Amino acid sequence: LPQMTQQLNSDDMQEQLSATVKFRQILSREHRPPIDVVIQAGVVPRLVEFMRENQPEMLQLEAAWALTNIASGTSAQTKVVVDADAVPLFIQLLYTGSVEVKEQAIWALGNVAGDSTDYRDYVLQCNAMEPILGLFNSNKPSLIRTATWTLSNLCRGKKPQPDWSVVSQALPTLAKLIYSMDTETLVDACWAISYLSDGPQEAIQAVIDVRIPKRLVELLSHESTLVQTPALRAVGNIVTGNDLQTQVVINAGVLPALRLLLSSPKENIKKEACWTISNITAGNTEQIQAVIDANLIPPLVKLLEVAEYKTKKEACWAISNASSGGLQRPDIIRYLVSQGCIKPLCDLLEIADNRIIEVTLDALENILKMGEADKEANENADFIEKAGGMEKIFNCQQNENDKIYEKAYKIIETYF
Amino acid sequence: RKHKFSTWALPNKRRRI
Repeated sequence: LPQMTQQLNSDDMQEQLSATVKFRQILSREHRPPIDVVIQAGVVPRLVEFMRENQPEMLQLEAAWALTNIASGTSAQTKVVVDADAVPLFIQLLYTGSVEVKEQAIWALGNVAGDSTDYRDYVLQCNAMEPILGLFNSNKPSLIRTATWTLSNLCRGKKPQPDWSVVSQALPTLAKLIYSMDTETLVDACWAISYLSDGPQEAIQAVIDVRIPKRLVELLSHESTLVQTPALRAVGNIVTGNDLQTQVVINAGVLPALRLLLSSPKENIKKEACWTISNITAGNTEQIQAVIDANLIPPLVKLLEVAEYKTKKEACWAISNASSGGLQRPDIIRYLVSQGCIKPLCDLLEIADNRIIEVTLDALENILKMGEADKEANENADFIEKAGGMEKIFNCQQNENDKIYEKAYKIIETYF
Repeated sequence: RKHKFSTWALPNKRRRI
């Protein structure tokens, strides 16, 4: 290393390139990259020098490569590269470089952005977005694959979110990228969209306006779960918006897709499928009817009764939200009770958290109010007692939280 | 009403090997 360092600080350029390559190789060792002994050599600012304009492009390439891997280490190691002011030069290389240098520069920026929200935002206020978006006019798959990964890191992270006015500029590009034949490009593109769609209704509308949702629904049937997971997440984020925005996803045919996803070998996919459905049944009566027509209730009921708890929660939300459509259209409740939803709802009261208990109690009251209305014109109350639920609801009066008590109290007093 | 079912910043880095 001491000879490599001296060789690097030469002014012989042959030698500078020779030393940089040697530094690159050791930082590219297949196991245990000696990043900190390289940092301790104090060669990082020198490597950044090799990336400036007017350097031989082979030297820029090898330097950017070495700095890329140093930045791929711990946060402290990434900090050394950032504090050496390498980021503005990385971005400069996105203009002046070749496809090989540009892929290297965007790779480095990906590691910097992928460190923390601070460095993510830092890359963005260094005005990196515009030259980055310009890269996607390339005919190089690997350049676009790497740039998409970097782009996803820029859209990633909450507390705080990235500057929306900046990252939203990527939406037309991301809209095209989800039509890619390259799987790795496809995956990171969907993750980026899932991040961007995770926000206010203004953010969701932006995703809708660039006509992303329909392609997302298509990608739900992709063979790889690596594609399905961020796609389902993005779709699930969109339907957290208002009824109009949700209807866009419905018109895109998400309901038959979600039925397929309910039988996924991945538990987390089944959970987020339930979660997506629940935010659709949270909409108007017509949208609840659409869920029912799509034959989604029977697998939801079974998941409510057998699945893992984290999945049960979302299935509960779906059935409970659907029951709210019961006051306006009582046949919704009749169908829900007919599909045996009462007992799995009741059984949940003894194990669930206070929020789900509250969700469950609202479902049970809706069923009761309807069953009560189907009297002046209680079956459901009888079904609930036989379900062992009357006991469970009574026990909820022993809950420390007031809104659950008040709720359970009125339910018991009104219908029992 | 709608709902979301954790703000964790795992490092997302790739070394060139």
